[PDB]
Amino acid sequence: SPRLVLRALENMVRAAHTLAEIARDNGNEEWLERAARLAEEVARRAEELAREAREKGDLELALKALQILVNAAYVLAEIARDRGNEELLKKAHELARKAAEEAQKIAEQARYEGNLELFNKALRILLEAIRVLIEHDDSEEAARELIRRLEELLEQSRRS
Amino acid sequence: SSLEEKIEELVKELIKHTEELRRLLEKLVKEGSEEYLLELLENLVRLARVIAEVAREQGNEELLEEAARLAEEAARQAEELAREARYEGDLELALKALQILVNAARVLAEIARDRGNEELLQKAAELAKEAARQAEEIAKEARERGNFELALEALEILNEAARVLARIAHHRGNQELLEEAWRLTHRSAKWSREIAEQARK
Amino acid sequence: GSLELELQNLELLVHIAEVLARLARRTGNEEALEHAARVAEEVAKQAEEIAREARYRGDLRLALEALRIMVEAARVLAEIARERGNEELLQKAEELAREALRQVREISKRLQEEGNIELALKANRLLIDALEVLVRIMRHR
Repeated sequence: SPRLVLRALENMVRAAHTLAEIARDNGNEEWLERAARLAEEVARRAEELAREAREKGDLELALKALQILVNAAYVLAEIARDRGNEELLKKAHELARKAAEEAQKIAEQARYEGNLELFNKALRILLEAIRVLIEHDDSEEAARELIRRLEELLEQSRRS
Repeated sequence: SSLEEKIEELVKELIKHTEELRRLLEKLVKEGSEEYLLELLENLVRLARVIAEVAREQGNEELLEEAARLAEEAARQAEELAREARYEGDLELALKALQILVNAARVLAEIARDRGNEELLQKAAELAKEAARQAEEIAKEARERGNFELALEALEILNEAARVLARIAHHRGNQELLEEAWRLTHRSAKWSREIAEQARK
Repeated sequence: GSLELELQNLELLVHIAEVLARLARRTGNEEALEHAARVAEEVAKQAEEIAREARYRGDLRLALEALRIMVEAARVLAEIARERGNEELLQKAEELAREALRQVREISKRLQEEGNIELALKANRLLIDALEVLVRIMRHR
């Protein structure tokens, strides 16, 4: 039951966010690594769920799994920011960019077939993935490219 | 000042409007029910959150106490409806009442953090602990009965209650509570992964 | 639903504008920031027209969903104006939130008179959320 896996992954990424808060509040470092481990596991499971859904044709399910992937990248990015770990932050950015790339493919098919309901859902995932890359970006070169992507996202939604 | 007086007048109007809806639902028990009572309690918790946020900036002690009393009554009712729903075999409705219980306990712990009140803080922890104990009981019951969707819904409430119990442990001086909230969060994630693995096979 | 799909696109539009305005202001792109401000303003205007059209039809559920988008567009508009010290845009956002609050109050009273409790609960929830937005708008001025 993909719907059961979806719901279980939502609980898992929410627990990983809570585990990171409890670890950061207590200042426990081994606890924080245990929270980042769970967020990474959710990202792996969410990508595999979205890929299997995309390979089967259930694109609404794939988009919901990509939202979990984005949320897992958000938890990993916050852990990287609080710990000042650039290697983890790049991995968190790569997960969000992957979620954006998968949502872009779904968005194009929905636009091609005139499926505006699915098209709006895929553009929403695209925006959520960009927010992760924007969250504490402060890389002015990347902010210019993200502005262009947001402007193109504006015209894609307004043209539909 | 006068802007604060306008904000207090707006919040007082929303209170009177919401109390009118409460009066309307109260007069609807004369002919009959459950799902719309829980939704009204959810609105009361949301209203209490907005009231306390307004009172915190204006230094309004009377409005802050009115927000707390509104959250305790919502928590009292939600705990009663959850107990009746379990008695009547409506576990879906019981979990919906437990979520209101956690939400009311969150705003009550925040008021107890903004306004120094040890009795209100221990009250908020007792609510969240009761909701966590029931959510885990319901999760084990639904898991044993093969109701994985209901079990997953209970494990989300379990994590929400443990998330509140942990913030209380960091705000106050308790360290053992931060360990118990950590075990409940691990249990929510562990049992959820098991359900995910069973749903793949 | 045509209008329901229109409301879905408007909510996405104002959320793109919120993120764009946040980033454009951080890098000093006045054109992208002004563009995001115009879109958030147009979304609030289009959401109000859909709410009024839904109120004409008697579709109060659709009207409440349109007014929810109106409140969200007013919140996004007010945050842009606060970051810029733009008094005119902040007053435009406050008047949009005030207008949405008034329409939700009128709909909530009509639903309570009709005994429509399900929709009255949704209207009361939006009434609480709309006042939180309005109060926040009045406070960062």
